[PDB]
Amino acid sequence: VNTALQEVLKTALIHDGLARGIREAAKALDKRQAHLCVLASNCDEPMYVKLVEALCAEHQINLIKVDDNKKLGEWVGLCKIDREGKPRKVVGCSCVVVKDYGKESQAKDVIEEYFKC
Amino acid sequence: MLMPKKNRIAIYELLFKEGVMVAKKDVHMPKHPELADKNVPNLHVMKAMQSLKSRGYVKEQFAWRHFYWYLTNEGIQYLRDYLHLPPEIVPATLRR
Amino acid sequence: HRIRITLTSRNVKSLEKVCADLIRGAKEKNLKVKGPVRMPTKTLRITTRKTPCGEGSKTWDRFQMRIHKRLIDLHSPSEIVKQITSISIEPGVEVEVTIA
Amino acid sequence: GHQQLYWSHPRKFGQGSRSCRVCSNRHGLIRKYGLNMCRQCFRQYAKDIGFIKLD
Amino acid sequence: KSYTTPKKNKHKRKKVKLAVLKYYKVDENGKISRLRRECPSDECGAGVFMASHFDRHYCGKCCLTYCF
Ligand SMILES: [Zn+2]
Repeated sequence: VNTALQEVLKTALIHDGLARGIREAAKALDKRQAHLCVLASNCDEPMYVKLVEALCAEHQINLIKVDDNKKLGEWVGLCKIDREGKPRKVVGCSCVVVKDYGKESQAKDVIEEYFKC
Repeated sequence: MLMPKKNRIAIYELLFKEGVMVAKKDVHMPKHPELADKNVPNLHVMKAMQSLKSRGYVKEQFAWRHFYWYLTNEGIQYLRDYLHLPPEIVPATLRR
Repeated sequence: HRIRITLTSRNVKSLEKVCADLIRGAKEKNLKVKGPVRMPTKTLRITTRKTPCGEGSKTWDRFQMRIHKRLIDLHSPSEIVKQITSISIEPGVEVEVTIA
Repeated sequence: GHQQLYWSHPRKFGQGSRSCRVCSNRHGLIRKYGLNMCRQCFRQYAKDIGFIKLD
Repeated sequence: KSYTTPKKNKHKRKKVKLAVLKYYKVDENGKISRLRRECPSDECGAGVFMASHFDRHYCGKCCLTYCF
């Protein structure tokens, strides 16, 4: 499930369909364009856990969780200078939402049957 | 570089369909004739193109106003990496 | 019903030779034709200053262009005129098919 | 608001809207037949526009 | 290099933390709330939010100001 969701993130980054971030995530929530997102959990968030569970539990959004925040934005490319390898300066993410225009893939049927069952 | 993301994408796709772009060097002209489907000032187009010249993926030529950008094959690789498109489609200039 | 051909030339001897050869074509097809009319040439007047800046005696130059135009009337059907116009072309004369 | 402050001087007439078609200057333009050239660029481009000096 | 006249700056956005969460107040149960206004019109998008001034709300692009 994790590798398939990562390649969905990569293909949506290639297609420029995803809306990386949080304000534009709320924009997609208000436009009702939230189908899959990666939700942070058990992190050191002082007044953010209640609001992030509120925005994840808003309108037909997947219950996809991640262990930590700093490794979610490494795939997104928040400060990913020097594309051939690892950057010398990077800040992690909190939330990413995807709008898979190229939704159809080999593992997408497995992912939706995992979620819907 | 005060330019939107769609403007670079459309300019790069315009450079894919025709390999060399023409432009008139004047800042007092924001109604671009050669790209008329979208409103775009020519000043920011020439700023992005001199940025790409300082990158070093495309040539430079002058005919009294007329900046001619001759693209290289490694420049084709860099631009197709920027759009993240497969190299299956050849340039139309390369099509005989 | 009536047709006409207009021939504007930069040169003069090319104009005379092309018009004479088209008269010879109109006579080898043996058709009653109004002959060419020698329209006047235009004496072009451009006068500039040779000096880039201002110093000394002011010496000018007289620059002239030569343009020579003709009209020839035709009474022949138009397709033969198209066929004789599509052959014997030359770089420098933009031909016309006057219709009225 | 510099998009509407940029065209705060309209260009419709005068020598501010007209310039050379070769070297882009605003002195001594040729308005004969819409050449829109200055004198010296016309002088160095007079040989290749089909010209002989006669009188 | 420098002028004897003083210089006035330009509107630079400073280091601001926890601002957009001010548009989502933490309530008791699962009620989607809103403390400030939005566009009733559509020339500004639904994700565009109003300002909180002394007596009026200002739209991001449309500049349609409605006072109280
Ligand atoms: Zn609005």
